[PDB]
Amino acid sequence: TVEPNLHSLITSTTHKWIFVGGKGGVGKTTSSCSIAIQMALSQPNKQFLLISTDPAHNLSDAFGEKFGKDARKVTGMNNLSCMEIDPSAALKDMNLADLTGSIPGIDEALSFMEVMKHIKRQEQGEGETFDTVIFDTAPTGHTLRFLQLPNTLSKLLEKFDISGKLNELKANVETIRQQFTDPDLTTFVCVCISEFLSLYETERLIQELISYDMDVNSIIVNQLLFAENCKRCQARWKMQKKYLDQIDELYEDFHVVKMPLCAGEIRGLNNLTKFSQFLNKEYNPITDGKVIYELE
Amino acid sequence: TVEPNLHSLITSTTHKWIFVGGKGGVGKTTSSCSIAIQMALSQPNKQFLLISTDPAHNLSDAFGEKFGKDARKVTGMNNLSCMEIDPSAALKDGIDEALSFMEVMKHIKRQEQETFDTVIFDTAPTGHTLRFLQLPNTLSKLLEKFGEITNKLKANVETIRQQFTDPDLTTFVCVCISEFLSLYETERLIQELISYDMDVNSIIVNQLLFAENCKRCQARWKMQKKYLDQIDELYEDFHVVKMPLCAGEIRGLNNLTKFSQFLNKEYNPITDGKVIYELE
Amino acid sequence: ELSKKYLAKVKERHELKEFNNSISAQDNYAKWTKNNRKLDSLDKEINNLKDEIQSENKAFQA
Amino acid sequence: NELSKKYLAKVKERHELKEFNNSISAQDNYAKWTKNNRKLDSLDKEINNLKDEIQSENKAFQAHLHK
Ligand SMILES: [Zn+2]
Repeated sequence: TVEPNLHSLITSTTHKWIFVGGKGGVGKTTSSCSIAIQMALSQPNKQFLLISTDPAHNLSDAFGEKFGKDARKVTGMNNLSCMEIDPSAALKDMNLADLTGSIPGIDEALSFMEVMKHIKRQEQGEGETFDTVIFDTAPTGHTLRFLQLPNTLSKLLEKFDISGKLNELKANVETIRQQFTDPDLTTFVCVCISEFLSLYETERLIQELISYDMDVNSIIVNQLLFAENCKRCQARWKMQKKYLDQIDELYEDFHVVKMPLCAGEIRGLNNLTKFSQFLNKEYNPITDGKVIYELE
Repeated sequence: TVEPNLHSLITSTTHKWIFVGGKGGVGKTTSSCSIAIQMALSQPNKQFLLISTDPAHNLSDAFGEKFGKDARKVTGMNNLSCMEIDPSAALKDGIDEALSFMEVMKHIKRQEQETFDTVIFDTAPTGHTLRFLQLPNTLSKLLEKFGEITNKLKANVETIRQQFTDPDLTTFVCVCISEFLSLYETERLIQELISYDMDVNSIIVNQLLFAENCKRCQARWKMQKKYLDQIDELYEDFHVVKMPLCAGEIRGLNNLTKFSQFLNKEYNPITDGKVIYELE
Repeated sequence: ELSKKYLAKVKERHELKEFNNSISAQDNYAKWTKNNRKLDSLDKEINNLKDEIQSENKAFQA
Repeated sequence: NELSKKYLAKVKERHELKEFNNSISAQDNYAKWTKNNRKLDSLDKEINNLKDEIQSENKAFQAHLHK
């Protein structure tokens, strides 16, 4: 059977790349911090990096300290560091928009190659290399489009200063793909809430991911009430569970982990650590309720 | 100077077609019933028809009585009737949508042959009901290309196109809740509608808490208002009407009428709160 | 042979759609979504047979 | 190419807008963000229209060329 938690992931020694994403007020950034905190704690021997391309600068806001292009150890953790970067800025600095955009996946590839440069620059200079990276992906756009590039890139090469850089990109991207398509090296974690639109958007995300040969076995469902353990909340929960029952039927072989709603916003290492444990061991509204209330 | 309610619409004597739609658990069907109830009460002289292509058969569920292909007066109302039809079935009986829609128009005129003054469409939550709306453009282009053959060897639909692009005859009412996805989906709906030259000035925002008048609810409301403030900036010239969340599901004429008044006169969490609680 | 198997999948795809639009994605979301997956699968097949069909034609000139 | 010099000009603008809109949070900025989305669609529409004028212009020249 398939456990409704991330434990196998959280304790995984093979994975070098964990992608976390979802669209909406779904609580993406908090999930990314939880996942990164859990792995870090569970694997003190390995050094982790959490990076966010989200423009809103959510990491600094979540941990309560300032992060940037320069990797910093999050205060209170000796194995976890954070980076917040703007890939569009990184492009604008260096930089035919018609010629680029005309083909799908080129614009994203150039944006991504900038974040890879930043990472290896943080590893070289300091001398501290990261064992596993957690990407908090932008809530909008399609970030992984560059994964189907080589296929559509080598197909447009056969028929057809410029030629070189293109084939070079094809090469780099294929080298990456060899990583991102290995389920033991790389996986994607979807974040949704139980409501129709989020669940639809989440399905399409999964499909797109499968089309890139990206491994996705994991879905985090946030903001669940578990009200039966306020007449308004009670009703809302009745709906959340309506879809919950069907999510479980839709992805059977997925780890679909159910996360409790917390009033107000979760911030700071302490609250995050206390909350992030429900990714490793499934939250139980009966026993764990006290933990949730004390965060308020 | 644009009121956050539907009163102008509800009391409108010009409108023959009101379309209501939105995707999700947004509360579409309840809005459609409210709008229809309000007009009916406010205009006792006119006869109204509320029809739903939603497969779930939500009308019968909302009013608590059985409806079907045959128009029935909703018990308790002498000016309002209901139809629930499946355009697929009728079908078997922009081109795909057009053929589906022409079937509902046939049903309507068949029920009249008592004529209805104004029709309220509860549109399907999925797909696009109005690709037909784009059709009288596309269908008249079928007739422009058709008549092109005659010279070698319509106005009936044209006046329909004119009626659908006439803001005084026809309008669309969007239903959303204040959350990102619903609001995005609602924007795109509006744009698509504008592209058909369909008039949409009206957005109903459902399931609002107004909590400040439960720590969980309080927080949720803080978000709802976050987006609410921006909705107001996004569509200024729209009537964006804010509807209170009601615990449990609203059903039956009574509860519906009591709830539907907040479309005509904006709900006030301060004064109107008692009305909401008594429904729960 | 081939050209018949195409026309039959276009029929199947059609029948599925007509059905999926007879059910509520809200209430039935599990089933509904499964059906959506199948529809995409068929659209991928139909557009595979169109290719095969027009291909063995263009090549038939020999 | 009074026409063509526009196609590149508006393709540049469209590009710059996108780069910007992706520097802002649709969650926090949703009012502005959406406005920008509207403009982007407006430009894409002007882009495809120009693309078609060219196709229509060059087909008109090659007609005069045949005649
Ligand atoms: Zn509550």
